[PDB]
Amino acid sequence: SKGFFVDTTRCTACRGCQVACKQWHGNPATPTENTGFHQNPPDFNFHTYKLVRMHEQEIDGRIDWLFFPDQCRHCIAPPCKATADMEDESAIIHDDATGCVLFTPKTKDLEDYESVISACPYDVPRKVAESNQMAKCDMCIDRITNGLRPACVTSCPTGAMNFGDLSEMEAMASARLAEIKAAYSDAKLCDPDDVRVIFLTAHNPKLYHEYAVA
Amino acid sequence: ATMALKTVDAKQTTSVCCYCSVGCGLIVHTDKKTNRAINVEGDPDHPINEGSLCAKGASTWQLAENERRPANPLYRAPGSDQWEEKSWDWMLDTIAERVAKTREATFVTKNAKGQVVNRCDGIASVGSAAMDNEECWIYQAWLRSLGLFYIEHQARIXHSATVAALAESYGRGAMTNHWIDLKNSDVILMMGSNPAENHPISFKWVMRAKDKGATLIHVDPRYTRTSTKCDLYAPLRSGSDIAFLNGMTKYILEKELYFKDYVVNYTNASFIVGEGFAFEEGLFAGYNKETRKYDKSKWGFERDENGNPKRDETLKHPRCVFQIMKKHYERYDLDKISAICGTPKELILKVYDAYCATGKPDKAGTIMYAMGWTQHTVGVQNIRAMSINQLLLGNIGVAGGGVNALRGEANVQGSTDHGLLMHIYPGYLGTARASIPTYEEYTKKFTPVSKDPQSANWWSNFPKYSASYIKSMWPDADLNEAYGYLPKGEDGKDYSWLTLFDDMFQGKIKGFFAWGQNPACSGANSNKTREALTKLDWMVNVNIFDNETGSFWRGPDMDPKKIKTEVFFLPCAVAIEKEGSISNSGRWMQWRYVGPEPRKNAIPDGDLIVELAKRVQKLLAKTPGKLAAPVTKLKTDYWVNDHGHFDPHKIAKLINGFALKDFKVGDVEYKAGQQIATFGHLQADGSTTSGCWIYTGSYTEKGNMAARRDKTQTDMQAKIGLYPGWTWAWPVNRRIIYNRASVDLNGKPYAPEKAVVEWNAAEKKWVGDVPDGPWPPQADKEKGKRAFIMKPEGYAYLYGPGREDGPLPEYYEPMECPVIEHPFSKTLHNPTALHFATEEKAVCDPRYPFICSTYRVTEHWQTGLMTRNTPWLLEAEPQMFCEMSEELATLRGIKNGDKVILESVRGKLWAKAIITKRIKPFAIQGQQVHMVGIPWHYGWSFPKNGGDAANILTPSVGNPNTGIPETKAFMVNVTKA
Ligand SMILES: Nc1nc2c(c(=O)[nH]1)N[C@H]1C(S)=C(S)[C@@H](COP(=O)(O)OP(=O)(O)OC[C@H]3O[C@@H](n4cnc5c(=O)[nH]c(N)nc54)[C@H](O)[C@@H]3O)O[C@H]1N2
Ligand SMILES: Nc1nc2c(c(=O)[nH]1)N[C@H]1[C@@H](S)[C@H](S)[C@@H](COP(=O)(O)OP(=O)(O)OC[C@H]3O[C@@H](n4cnc5c(=O)[nH]c(N)nc54)[C@H](O)[C@@H]3O)O[C@H]1N2
Ligand code: SF4
Ligand code: SF4
Ligand code: SF4
Ligand code: SF4
Ligand SMILES: [Ca+2]
Ligand SMILES: [W+6]
Repeated sequence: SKGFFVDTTRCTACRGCQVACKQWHGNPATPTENTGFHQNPPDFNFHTYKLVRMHEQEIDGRIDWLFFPDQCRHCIAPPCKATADMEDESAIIHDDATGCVLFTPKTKDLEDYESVISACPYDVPRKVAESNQMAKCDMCIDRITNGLRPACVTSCPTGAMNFGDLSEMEAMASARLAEIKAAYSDAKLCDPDDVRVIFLTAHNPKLYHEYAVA
Repeated sequence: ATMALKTVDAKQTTSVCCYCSVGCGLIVHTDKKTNRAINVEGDPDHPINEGSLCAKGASTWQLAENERRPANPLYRAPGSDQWEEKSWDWMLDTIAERVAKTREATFVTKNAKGQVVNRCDGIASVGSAAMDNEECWIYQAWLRSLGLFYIEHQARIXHSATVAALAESYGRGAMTNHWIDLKNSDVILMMGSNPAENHPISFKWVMRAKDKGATLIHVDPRYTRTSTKCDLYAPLRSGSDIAFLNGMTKYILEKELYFKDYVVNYTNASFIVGEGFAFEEGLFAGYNKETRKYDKSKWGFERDENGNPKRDETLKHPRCVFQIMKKHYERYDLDKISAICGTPKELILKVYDAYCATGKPDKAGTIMYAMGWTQHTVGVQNIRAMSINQLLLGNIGVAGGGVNALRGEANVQGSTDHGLLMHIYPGYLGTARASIPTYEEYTKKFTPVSKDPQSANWWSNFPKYSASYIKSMWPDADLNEAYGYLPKGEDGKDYSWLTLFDDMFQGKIKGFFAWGQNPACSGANSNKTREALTKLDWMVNVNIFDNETGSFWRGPDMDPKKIKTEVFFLPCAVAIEKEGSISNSGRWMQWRYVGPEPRKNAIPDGDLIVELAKRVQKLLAKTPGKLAAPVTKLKTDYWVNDHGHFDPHKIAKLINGFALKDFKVGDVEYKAGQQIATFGHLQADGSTTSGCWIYTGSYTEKGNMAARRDKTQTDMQAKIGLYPGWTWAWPVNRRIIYNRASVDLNGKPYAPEKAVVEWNAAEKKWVGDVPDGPWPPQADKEKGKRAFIMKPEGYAYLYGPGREDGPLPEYYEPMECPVIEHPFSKTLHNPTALHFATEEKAVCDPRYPFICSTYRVTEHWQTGLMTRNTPWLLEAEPQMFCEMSEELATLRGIKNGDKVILESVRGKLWAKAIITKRIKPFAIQGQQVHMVGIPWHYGWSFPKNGGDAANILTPSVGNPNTGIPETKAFMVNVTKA
């Protein structure tokens, strides 16, 4: 089974991953305006699975700018599916070989989509306007079962994004945390035991995103 | 598993990103039935990006597969308010007629002073770094055959200062090292740049250096995406950089942190300066206060019996460059720098200490800077200061060192190499002027002489390059006659972007090519630039999308009925639909291939040029007018295949050059028709062509070096990441120029762990990189040469007497307003600048109290034409914005995201406020100076609510009303809308 290690301390917010995800999946741009921030769109939507979140933060009297390239965590025991399964076990596929949590178009037939979205501790899944269909990151399932890495990972220039077998990614995350713990005494991994997409932050996770950890 | 990839049966080709100068490789997948791209992503095997791409490269598919690309040529008639679609044949023949008639009407054979100039004064051209090398070369060739002298593009604006400064210091204007080499740096100083946003993939290598223990430093008035990764971030007031840099020079000299052996061996520190040199209260000797120019002869070196500069290698002589430097820099103490820059002394000292530690022989510091101020009277000396500091620390020619003067566009290096600037032909050969009537006088003027046999003085080869360039254009003419075909500029007249638009405004320019540029957004003072376009009888605009320039006649406040200009809009191909080369910031010339076909019915530039040139040649062949020869004799057959179409392989071979007749050079024999193997073999007698001599060696009898994808490296090469088998770098594949300075006089590396070159005594050859100068080590007095082979004596210039504003950098205040005095001398502003109030006190209008700067964001490109028309990028940065401090926002009652109006004396525009802690006011002399910032990526043509050009607010760099924008600092007001 697969995993990701996302080292936010190496992200330059180049937005290569955000665009790359759209390019690979054929996702359209969605309506935005500038409301006083460089981050856009403001949040995940049906057509946007990878979102580079950007937050200015004054830390120890000095300005910093914290980046979080958000996407589904591919929870080891996915609550979105657990909920959806009460209605239709074929709506959200849990792929044994990769660990991918795959929202399918079958979500359109769910009578209770709200409960599926609220079950996500990370507030990730999104519904298209015209129906109950929902979508989110598909771990680039087609690429990863065809000898390629995810589009966002391939696109990333600084090694912030990493992909591989879960164990290797878990080990990588731990080692990287160890390397900065001294200097960044508030650094931590975000729910490292519960998810497949593991983010390292150098400060309180909530300074990166309100839903960074469960 | 089961899942098929969207790409399985697609044609797979390679390309190189068409945005910035990093040179990232791409892989393109094209549907074999539709001939359209179905995927565009990074090439995992490319050594620079390893498949990574920033937002811009990643969005490439959307650039090509774009419904906003006009499918057909568009014509706008005089006074009309709408485009009319026309056939390619109608457009091409009509343009040909306009070019022929307008050329004839404005062509000067003999000027009023009686000089033969053979010059067309009524047609001008801008563009473009967006074109392939092979397109750029035939474009300048065509334009010159027409007699044009007004030939400019991108490079004039952001890299002209760099070329001037670095050529003075090192002998060439190019970036000295290359992208991958950044990983070898011990300290990376990013100053006057923002590489994480503007050269994003560079951060792969910058972060690899950091992983190795490197210190990363960013010095910028704003905290940016780059700043987030740096060990040291230092804010400094706009335009105060010279103080910061000269303070570093003082620190280096006084603390003896310089690398003495390197300074003695490879710089002009030992040169004895003549008794005429002096400096007093801000003025060097020789200042003429009425002309505001210096008599530079006052600054020359004292010469020996042979006419070579005298040297004191002990560096003790009171007039040696070194001692003159010690004296000159003593005034730049830290307290003064902190006061004028606004940067805390403690932080300056941290930067100095960290950076100056690289003066060790086995350490390397690099400086990454990009545009800097556009005013040369601010920019040139700032780059000189950086260059000086690098020489004192032994950082030039070594791995992880250099002045990494980052290029802008993907092929701005190439468009500069190919002479799309008024003052140079391809290969950096000065353009003919009215007072140079014959070819013999031309070669005599431009061929430097040194009587010192230890100096390579490589430009002594000039006549080989001029002959070869001239023959590449008119191979059947003799050189004297062909030289006369080249248009000659009026003596002392500027034909650059600086004045091209002023002259257009004054009615002097009748026809204009806006070829792959958007001057209605990119030129200073857009309101006036846009009005200047109305003075034109015709304009040919060649671009991917309709835009602010091609459709200027329907822009803001324009009444189409009152605009007489005929506009021909020719939709062109995008990069992944083209085959040719582009040269990156590291001088890597990279071959690209067609993926999807040119989207119907767009045409690639090369073919557009071929079609126009041939039609114009046929008109002049039937009706010659005053002087048909340069036009009809131009060898366009060299540019096309047997079917009459643009052939990039043929043009690239011409650029490289080939034998026109059999000849022998040394032990090498050439037969007519054979490609020349190196510029060292080119001939002064007319025996060879070469469109651009620096490219000789790129496409030889052994093939297309730019198409090579060989990752083989020796252990030595691999240690520093040269990848000499990957594509090809000019000159002659020397990846790190000035590399002879990375070794001692014996040829032994100063940094054995990251050596660039090393002399192999048993084989009489250099190993590692190609040596920048192949001769034996400098200790060999009989056969060896000095390190800086393009300089007249072989020594880099610390003291550089060629610069019009002084042989050493000196601080002057860059702006009139608000009035800020500086503590370094009684000379307030640069004494060679002409736009300042002198006799009177500056009169600063309170209507425009804030300083506004323009810069970029990662997601947009240039005027934004390309990226505003790319949905994924526009989604991320959808509107003009104004970044401002909390303090200023509070003062003006502005809240985050509010619409605000920016106004200057030139015009006004709206933006969305971005209140940020990343900008703070500067405090200088009891005064709180506020600077705000805006991007220059927007324009009225699209989208509807995106905003317009930042240049609506800007003035020029000088007395011009339009032209080169002073883009970094100008006065405005900001008000809540
Ligand atoms: N994403 C993107 N990349 C680009 C481009 C683009 O449009 N978008 N354009 C390309 C081109 S053509 C070019 S020439 C290069 C330009 O590349 P850069 O020069 O890096 O571009 P800017 O963003 O204009 O300016 C860089 C930094 O200079 C700072 N600055 C302003 N004034 C001063 C000063 O007085 N001193 C100092 N030390 N810093 C100052 C600004 O705050 C900014 O962060 O970028 C190229 N790359
Ligand atoms: N206030 C302010 N002003 C500034 C600057 C600033 O920082 N501040 N920057 C200055 C610099 S450094 C640059 S290089 C210059 C660029 O202007 P320009 O080339 O008109 O932009 P562009 O037109 O947007 O980009 C180049 C064009 O290339 C087209 N293109 C791209 N590919 C091709 C091709 O294959 N063929 C052809 N013919 N064209 C192609 C783009 O569409 C774009 O218009 O703008 C200066 N101005
Ligand atoms: S992050 Fe949310 S949407 Fe993604 S697997 Fe976990 S519960 Fe489901
Ligand atoms: S794994 Fe694939 S689907 Fe998920 S965020 Fe990255 S690019 Fe998008
Ligand atoms: S591609 Fe990498 S560096 Fe760029 S925004 Fe995404 S995670 Fe950050
Ligand atoms: S814009 Fe520059 S850094 Fe980004 S993908 Fe293109 S060449 Fe690479
Ligand atoms: Ca050094
Ligand atoms: W530029």
